[PDB]
Formats: sequence, structure tokens, C-alpha cells
Amino acid sequence: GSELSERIESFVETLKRGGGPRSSEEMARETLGLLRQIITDHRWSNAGELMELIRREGRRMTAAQPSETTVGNMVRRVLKIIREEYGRLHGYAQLQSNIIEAINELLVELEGTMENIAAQALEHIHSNEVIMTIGFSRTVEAFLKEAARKRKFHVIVAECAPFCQGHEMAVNLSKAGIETTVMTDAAIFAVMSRVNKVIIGTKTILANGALRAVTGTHTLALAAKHHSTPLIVCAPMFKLSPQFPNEEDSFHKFVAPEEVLPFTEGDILEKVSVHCPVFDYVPPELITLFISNIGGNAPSYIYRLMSELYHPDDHVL
Amino acid sequence: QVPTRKDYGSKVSLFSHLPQYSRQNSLTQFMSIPSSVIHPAMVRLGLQYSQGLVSGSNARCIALLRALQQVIQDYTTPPNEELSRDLVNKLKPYMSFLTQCRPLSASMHNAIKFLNKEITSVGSSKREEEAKSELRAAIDRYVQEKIVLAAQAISRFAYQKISNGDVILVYGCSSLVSRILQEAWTEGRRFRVVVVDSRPWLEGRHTLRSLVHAGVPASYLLIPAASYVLPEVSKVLLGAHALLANGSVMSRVGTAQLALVARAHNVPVLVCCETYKFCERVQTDAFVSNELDDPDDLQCKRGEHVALANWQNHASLRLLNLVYDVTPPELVDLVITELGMIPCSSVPVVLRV
Amino acid sequence: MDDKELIEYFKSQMKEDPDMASAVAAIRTLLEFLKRDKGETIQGLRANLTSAIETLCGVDSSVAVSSGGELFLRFISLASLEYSDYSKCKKIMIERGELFLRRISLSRNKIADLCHTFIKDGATILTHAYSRVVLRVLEAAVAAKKRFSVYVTESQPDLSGKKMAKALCHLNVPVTVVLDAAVGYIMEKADLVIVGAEGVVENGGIINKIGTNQMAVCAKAQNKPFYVVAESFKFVRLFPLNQQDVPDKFKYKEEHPWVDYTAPSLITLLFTDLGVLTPSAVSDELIKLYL
Amino acid sequence: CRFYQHKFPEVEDVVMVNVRSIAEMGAYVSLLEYNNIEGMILLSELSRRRIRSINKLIRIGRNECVVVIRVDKEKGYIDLSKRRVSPEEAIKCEDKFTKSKTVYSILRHVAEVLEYTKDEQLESLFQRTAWVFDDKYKRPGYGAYDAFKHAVSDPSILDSLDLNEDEREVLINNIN
Repeated sequence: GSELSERIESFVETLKRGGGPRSSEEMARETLGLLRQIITDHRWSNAGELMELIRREGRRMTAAQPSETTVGNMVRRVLKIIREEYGRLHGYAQLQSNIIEAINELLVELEGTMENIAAQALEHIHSNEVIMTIGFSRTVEAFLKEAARKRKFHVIVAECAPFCQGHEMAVNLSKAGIETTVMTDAAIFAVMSRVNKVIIGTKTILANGALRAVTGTHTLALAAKHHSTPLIVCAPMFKLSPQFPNEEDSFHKFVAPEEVLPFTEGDILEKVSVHCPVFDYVPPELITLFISNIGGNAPSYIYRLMSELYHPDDHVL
Repeated sequence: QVPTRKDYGSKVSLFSHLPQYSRQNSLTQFMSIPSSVIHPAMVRLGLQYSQGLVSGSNARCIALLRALQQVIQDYTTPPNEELSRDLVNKLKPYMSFLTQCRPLSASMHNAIKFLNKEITSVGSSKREEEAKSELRAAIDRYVQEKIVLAAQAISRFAYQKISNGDVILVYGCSSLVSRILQEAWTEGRRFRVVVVDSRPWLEGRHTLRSLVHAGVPASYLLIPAASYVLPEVSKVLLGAHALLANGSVMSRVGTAQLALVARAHNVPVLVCCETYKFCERVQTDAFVSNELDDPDDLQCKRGEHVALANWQNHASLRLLNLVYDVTPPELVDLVITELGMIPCSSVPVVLRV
Repeated sequence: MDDKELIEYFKSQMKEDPDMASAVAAIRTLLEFLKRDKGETIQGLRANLTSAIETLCGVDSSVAVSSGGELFLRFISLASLEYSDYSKCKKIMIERGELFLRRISLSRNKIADLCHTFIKDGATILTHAYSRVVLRVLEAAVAAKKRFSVYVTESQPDLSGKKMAKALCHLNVPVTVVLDAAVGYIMEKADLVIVGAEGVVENGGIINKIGTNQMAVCAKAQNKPFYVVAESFKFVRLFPLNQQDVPDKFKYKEEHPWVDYTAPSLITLLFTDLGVLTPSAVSDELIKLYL
Repeated sequence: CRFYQHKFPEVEDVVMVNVRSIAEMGAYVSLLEYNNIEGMILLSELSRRRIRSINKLIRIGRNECVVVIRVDKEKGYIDLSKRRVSPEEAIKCEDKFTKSKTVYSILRHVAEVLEYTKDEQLESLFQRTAWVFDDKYKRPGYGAYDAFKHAVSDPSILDSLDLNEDEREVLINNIN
């Protein structure tokens, strides 16, 4: 029994500080493992009692690091599934195993969302082209070195400044013969006139397509609203959340100011109130086309998907 | 099986992945004369797809369904085969023949997908001829109650958005809009019509005549002058070839630019389309899914000289003319359909289900 | 029975209280009418309701009342009847109506505790007209202890925005009753816009008091956000494309309108008791609400 | 003409109506059991799922069975249904509908040999001849059909109440 609590605390701790799980796939995957553990190794007479319990644990897991909602939306989807099974068995005996098999279905789908996106890629790209991304998401690099083995475009990645994270992609993709050009984020607009389309990742897709991406992308969304080049948002379906943009703006992830202004700077750090957010909000209207493991979609379909998966009552989680 | 048609000369660098077909070197030059390797209905329907005798979307879908019905009720079962398999296997090469002849629209693909679902939905408990007549009546009842009753409901709806006095702008041989006008004009509402055509497949003249012969004051003018009449125009009534997943209404090569200058002068666009022209792929820009009809017809007789006689003997020259452009869902303001009136950015959330 | 006292009871109730909106009084009058039907049919009620609605659209022309009547007549006949003796129908229909009116009543409270989390404390609410829903939104935004300055334009056709200003500063909020002609000025310093709604057309933009549309586009001018709060029974299936397209029974009541249309490309979000919606979602939930 | 001499249709009867419109609370369609009655077949729960019905104008015209779930002919009120009927009542209603079709066709083609002055003449002639025959056959609705079907043996079946010469003329001309 206590093994439950110890893996809970390990998860919460490695959530508060732990770098890695890297790909949000992996974060959701270990979240789902912990979910299975909780949902087999505890006591509950009615199913509503398990709803309440997992609601408690998800509330703690999200209010731990609210900057990351992959774990939160995983909890909400699991609560949807228990709602489903209770409805099916109400209109109690062994529904536990039904839960577990539905969760295994969810997990095997999760394990292949990346290849779904990969297979959906090549219907959007064609040669003699130039594409621009931002930051680094595993989904986008899968996308690109997937479309690379059929034809050779010219990717232009803009390294984020608070972390030269995009740098890594520009190395990785350089290992498929893909014509990667690394530009400094500031210079986005300086080449925005020769980027036929942009492919941006995320870490959330709020309830109206207003994604929240790595910093240095609201500028990208605006410079691509300007030139009317389109935003391919390569967001695997599990990254949503039923939360809406205007919420208390504890919304970015204010990382340590050592990234921008090193400590070895000197005295000037007396009153220089440095800042460093790593999440730029993006509004819906700039978002052209969502991709997902289902197919292609429009920023207006995201509300349909949110009413689809997460039962609209448990948004408060 | 079926041979392949040649490419006609140089393509556009950006459009090399799309075919530069030709409506002169028809495939039927090298098939079986009393067509057996190919059905007669399919060789004929393809042959008259290459001679342009079918132009619109509803027209192509109906011609396809008629020829496929002529295939169905003239088909006997090979030894020990359930219809659901041998029939769709018989169907596949004919659809490949058509797609080789003239790349299919969204209406052809919608009808083909529905017909595959139907051929596979037939059962083993039903005998050959009885279930064959069942599938025949199924094709018929679909082609009735999802296109013609559709257009009639579209009329019953659109009649509301045509008040007395306001002119209306249209485009080309889109049968649905001509029916909309000639159906909402008899019931009393009075207006004008400003047809707009393009080149070299000048196709506004069709709705032009079908409007003259209905007592509706028209006025025809090429699209490089649309920017002129948009001051007066109070509604644009576009014919919508194929809705898409995101909302981007794909239509003829003008529709997009027309809606562009239309929203520029701020006139409310209205594309009219039925609930089966909804091939639910997506296409962001105007390039990821088009065709290229025979481009060697863009030229024009000008006095004595035609400026492109030797189309090929100028190497670095290349020609093209798309046959499909796309209006993004920002511009368009109506999708009139048999579900009612729905804003264009809400196509999928009501037509996916 | 006839309008001779139906309409009088309607007016008496609707004017008993200003916080009591109009079309909810219309719903309540339809309900009391059912409670005094004295007939044997259902078809005749599917017609008598329309009769009461058409005698109600005169005493009040606001899109509110037409919406309320149509949507209520629609949803009342939702639980499959399979009539027994024209009496089981009666019980089940009045039950459906009671449930619907209670949903209506708690719509405002739901939209209150759903809206209050959007005024980023230390901001500038810029309303447009005395609107019970915006009022009991700002009330639950000061109850949760935020702070904000409220600009209420005056709504020239009748200087009633002053009523909102007075009843609001009754709640100790910094109020500033701008000139409704000055909605080009104060828009430099309006952190968000919260306009009361009197009915929503399909595509998302809404029918609202005359001075809305301008304010609307002013928002989209200066990239401010534009927020609306449409109570649950303020949906209609019109679909105008320009301010003249809306029905003439709505606008009027020399030549100057009273309500006009805000295109959906300007509204950033809608707050209904059906949650929070980008306008496309209000198209969806309007189709699947009327059904 | 009025294919039944009764005032209103019967309680829990079975008629065939032509679906015309698709209204809000119920399809306001029309039948002929009592000279083109106007009924409102109430739309059900999963039948009101026509919100996405492709071409919701479907059923613009079609015959369908309907049982009079409630009636008040003081002004012409009738409330039908569509889930209280079964293939037994459906077959019986198809039988009665075919019978009424043949009876009305024969009677209209017969009285068409007279060019009646006004509809009151049609009502009076129908009343006398058909109502007398049906009441003599000891069944409402099952009388005129059996009479016109036995007139294939001797057109003077009910010659005691001899209607007229033109009637028997047209009848033996294009019925037997």
C-alpha cells in the first residue's frame, strides 16, 4: 500500500524540479503508469469514490507544477474514462478491469501518435520549399526527418535565446541531409519573407486553440499572421487542456534569471529586475492549421475535441 | 490493366508533383474495341471526361453514378464469390482508369467511397440479383436525396438571404447557384446578377444563358475587372466545389481571389454547397491539391498572330493553369447547406458529425 | 386566456423588477398560460404558444423575447410524449417548463461564477449598457476581491447607462461615465470589454444596443479583448451580414436604430451558462441546442 | 372526396398520412380519413435527432401510418404517433389504404360522368350511395370495398337501392 504513496511522492518531486521525462509523450506515459498503479492498488466501494480520490491526487499533481498540464489533462481524461465505464455499467462488479483495458487502449494509442503525425506529414510539404520551426519538440523532428526521406526541403530553425534548445534540433536534422539553417530568434522577421510555412510545437493547447508554446513564438505567430504564411501546429492530441487563456497569468514558466543575465555580471544586479519567461502565449486567430493523431483540423475544432474527451464538468480538476 | 497517359511538356517547378495532362491524346486510342478488358460504361464515361462533355461537380457525380449503375446491373458473379469482395475488386481498376483520364473531384471521391461502403455492406444471406437491384436502388436513392433534394433545401434556405433590390455576384457554371437564382426569382424577389468568367475555359456563359432565359438582368465581365463592380454588389454567391476539413472552401481558380477583393470592399461572401461535397482532408494553401488541365489552350487568336503558336520551341518557357483554388475560412461568411446556414469556420464541427 | 389579461400579467411581472430580465418574464407568462390552458390537444398548443409569442412580440420587440419563446417551445417537446389522455402530456410538459425556467434562473449565477476569473486585477472594464448579467459579473468580480475601473458608455438613445453607473458605484467600484461618442478615446486605456448581450445570432457576433458595433471594432482596432455575456436563452437562428439584414421588427420600436450586429470576427470570447465559447462553438451549441 | 362518412377518425384508429413538412414540435402532415385531416405526428426523442438529418426537408412527401393518439373534432384537432404501430397494424393499414384508394378512384371516375355542379353534389351522391352500401355491409370502411368487389359478379348487387344508370355504366365499363 505505501508503495503507492512513495511513487506518488517520487513523481511529485521529480515534477517540481526534475529535468526529464523529456518528450511530453514520456511525461504522460509515466503519468499513465502511476494512474494504473493508483487505480488498481487502492480501495473504493463505489466508482464515485475513485473519482474523488483520483481528483484529489490530480489536483495535487497539477497544483505542484501548474506550468505543465500534460499530467493534468491525463488525469482529466482518466476521470472521463471512469465516467464512461460507470455510465455503461449503470445504464460495479468488475469495472476495474474494464478501466484497465480502456487505459491500455489509450496507452497503445499514445505510443503511436508520433507515427500517426509522421504518416500525416508528407501531405503538407513538397520540394523546392523552405520551412521554419521554433524551439524543439520531438514531434516536429519526427515530422521533418520523416518527410525528409522522400524529398529534400530547406528547414530554417530559429534557436531560442533563453536556451539554445533549437540548436539541438538543427544538429539532429542535419543528420538526415535536410538543409538546416540556424538563425538567432531576433532575426525571425529578417527572414520571415522567405519561409513558406512554419511548424510550431507546444506544451498546451488551451480550450480555444490558443496554444502556449516555447518562448519566442508569439513573435513567430505574429510575423506569420503578417506575411500570411501558415502555422502548422504539430500538437499531438493529448496535449490539450480545458483551461482558457485569461487565467491569472501564472501561465508562463519563469525560469531562473541566470539564463539571460549571468550572476557573474556584477554590481548592476542591484536594481536590474531581470525577467525570463520560457512560455509565450499565442492567440487562436493566428493559428492556421492544427495537426493531430486524428488528422488535420481547424482552431475551431479544438472546442469540439475538448467537449469530446474531457467531460466538461471536471475542468476544475 | 490500363495504360498511362503522357505528360504534356514542362510543368511548373513548384507543381512538378501534379500532372500536366492533355485532353487530346486520349487513352482510348489503345484499348479493346468491343470493350471487355474495360467496361463500355467506363471507357465511354472516361472518354467523355476527356472531351469535357461533363464540367460541373453535380454533373460529374451523376454521370459517374449512372455509368456505375450500368456496370452493376450488367455484372454476373464469378464462381464462389460474395459480392462484397469481387464487386469492389472489379470497381477499383475502373476508378483508376477515370483518375488516369481526368483527376476526380471531391464529388467523385465521395460517391466512390459511399459506393465501396455499399458494395461491402451487401451480405451473403442475399442472392445475386435481388441484392444487386438493392444496391442499384441504393445508388439511386442517394443520388436523389443527397443532391437534388439537397439543392431544393438549399433554395428554400437561400431564398431568405435575397431581399428586393440587392444585386448579386456569381461565378461560372456552378449549377447550384443558377438553380438558387431561378428558384428564388419566381417567388417574387427581384434583383440583378453580375456573372464573372475567366479564361481559357470560359464558363460563365453557361449560367449567363441560364439566367437570361429566366428573366433575370445579368451582366457579364471577365474577373480581371471584378474590382470594378464590387462597389455595387451586395452579396457574392459563389458555387463551392468542395468543402474541406478546416473550412477552406476549395473551388474554381477564381473563387479565392474573388472572395479576397470582395471582403476587401467588404461585401459579404456566401459559398453554397451540399453536405456531401465535404472530402475531409485538409489543404492549407492553394497548392497541395490541384490539377492542371491541358495548358496548351491558354493561347488566343489575336488578329493574325497567336502569341504562343510554338509553345515548346521556347525551352525555358512553361505554362500552367490550375483548375482549383481555395478560399480560407476567414473570408467566406456563409456555408448554405441542407443543414441550414452555418458560418464557414464551423463546417467541421457540424459536418464531421 | 386571451391577451386581454395575458399581456397585462406579462407587463406586470416584467416590470415588477428590473433585475428580472424581459424574456424570462415572457417564459413565465407562457408557463402561467399553460397553467390556464383549458383545452384538449397538443397540436393546438403548438399553435397557441405561437399565438402567445406573436402577441408578445409587440409589447416587447427585443430579440430576447422571440428567442425565449422559440427555444422554450422547442425544448418543452423534447422528452418523447406518446400521449396518454392529453393529461400525462400536461404534467410532463409543465415539468419540462419548470426545469427550463429554473435552468434559466441559475444561468445568470453560473455565468457569474464563470466570468469573474477574467478581470486581471487592476484593469479597466469598459461596459456599454445597463445589463443585469454584466452587473452581477462585476459584483462577483469584486466579491472575489479584485479591483478595476469601469467605464460605462451612456447609450445615447436613452441615457440609461447612467443607471448602471449608479447601481454599480453602489458597490464601491471606480466608475467613469464616458461619452458614448468617446469610445474612440477611452479605448486606449480599456484592458478588456465586457458588453451585455441581448441575443446571439448563429455565426457568433451578437445583437446589442446601438453603440456596440463601433466599440466592437474599436477593440479590434487596438487589439484589446472583447468579452460578451449572453444568458442561456439569448440564442436566435438569424444570420445577418450587415446591419440592415437584421429583422426590422427588432431594430426600430427621424431614422435611427436601437440594436445592431457585431460581426463574429471581433468577439474574442463568449461567456454563456453553456461555458466559455469561441464563437464557432456558439454556432455548434446553437444548432445542437435547438436540435 | 371525403372517403369516410364519419365525422372524425376513430379512437386509436389507423390511417395513412402524407408527410408534408418537418415542424418543430411535430410533423404537421395531412391525411384523408376524414376529408384531409391535419395531424401533428409528434417528433420523438431519438427521432428529433433530425437536427443533423441530411436534407431535413426529407419526408417532403411520403405515405406513412399514424394512429390517432388523441382527437377533438370540435375544430379539427388530431394528435397521431409513429411508435404504437406494428407490422400487423401496418399491414392492416396498407390494406385499408389500398381499399380507400381503389374506392375513391372508382367513385370519382364514375361521378365524373356527371360533371357535378358543386362539391355538395359530390357529398350527397357519395353519402347516399356509398354510405348506404357500407352500412348495409355491416361495417364502416369494409362495406364499399366489398360492394365494388362483388360488383364483379353482378353489377346489380344492391339494385334494391338502385343509384343510377351512369354509375353502373362506368363501373362495369372500367372496373370488372
